[PDB]
Amino acid sequence: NSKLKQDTIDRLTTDTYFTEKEIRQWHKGFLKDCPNGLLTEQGFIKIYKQFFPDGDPSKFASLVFRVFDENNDGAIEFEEFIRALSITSRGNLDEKLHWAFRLYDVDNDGYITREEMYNIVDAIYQMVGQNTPQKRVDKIFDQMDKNHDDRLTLEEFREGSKADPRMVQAL
Amino acid sequence: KLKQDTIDRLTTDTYFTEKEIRQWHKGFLKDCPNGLLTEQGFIKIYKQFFPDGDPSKFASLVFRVFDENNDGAIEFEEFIRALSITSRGNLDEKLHWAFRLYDVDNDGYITREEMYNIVDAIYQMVGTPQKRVDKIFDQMDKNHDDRLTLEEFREGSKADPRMVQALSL
Ligand SMILES: [Ca+2]
Ligand SMILES: [Ca+2]
Ligand SMILES: [Ca+2]
Ligand SMILES: [Ca+2]
Ligand SMILES: [Ca+2]
Ligand SMILES: [Ca+2]
Repeated sequence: NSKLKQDTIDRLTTDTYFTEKEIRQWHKGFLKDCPNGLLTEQGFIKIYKQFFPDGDPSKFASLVFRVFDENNDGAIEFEEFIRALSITSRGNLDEKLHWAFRLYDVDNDGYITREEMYNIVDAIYQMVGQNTPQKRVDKIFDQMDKNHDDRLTLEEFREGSKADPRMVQAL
Repeated sequence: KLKQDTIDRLTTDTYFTEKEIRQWHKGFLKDCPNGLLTEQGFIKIYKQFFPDGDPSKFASLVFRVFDENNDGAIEFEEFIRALSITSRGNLDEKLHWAFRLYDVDNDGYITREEMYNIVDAIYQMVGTPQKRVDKIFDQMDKNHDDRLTLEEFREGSKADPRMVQALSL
């Protein structure tokens, strides 16, 4: 059933930054675009092509699709689409870096490895054209990997990702 | 002067860690022996970020929102609470802070002159100008009374990010 149910709205308004009025209007758009209520991977990548016309965004969009597809059934339902957008577009910085941690930790083992990291950084370079991804990976691990075990925990990744505020740096 | 008393209120109310708070305190004291950051000291900070311009006007407006107690100085606790919001807050929290920045007389409404003043201050730091503002202002201005409530400013900003972003600096 493709109808937005009230029980979906109640969990969404409880967990997300959106109001019911926003959810119901977003839902009419989502339905227009996705008549059976399911956003597919091809459809998702197509959105990334719109945002990034002059690279190949497909690798990165596939990685993001999998994080949006929380129940791993190969589709993004509406509730999934909204939960993800709430965090990324209205979340505080910790909520966003936690979502981003899930993006990198592709096997969900609780760590970002050097390989998982190279893979994201390579996907982003493919999405926008212009020294190597390998050098960026070494640099991130140099600052962020405090116990030198070639992996990043959520705390290391989140705290490393969090810059000192510009004003603090200035002092 | 780091009352552990203070660190607790700070970790409880901000997105900062004890570690972070204790470290940055050291930087604060080095800069302001007093424990008190003055307005012209604050301006110097922005001048590091924006060397081409004159940042005095923007920094002054910002300075007043940091200085929650209206006593003319930014104490460490004021400094970290303002920073927690602008550097780590959610969209609503940032939007509320931007509203205090735009609302220069703190009357709970933003006027069109108030918006001109902040945009002009940005142009001075960073660099027709009214009309642009006049149009955004006019879109946000839902019941058309020529003043923006917070609600009007928030929702207006979920469509018109440019005013808040500008605050970003
Ligand atoms: Ca799914
Ligand atoms: Ca992993
Ligand atoms: Ca590690
Ligand atoms: Ca004060
Ligand atoms: Ca006002
Ligand atoms: Ca109005």
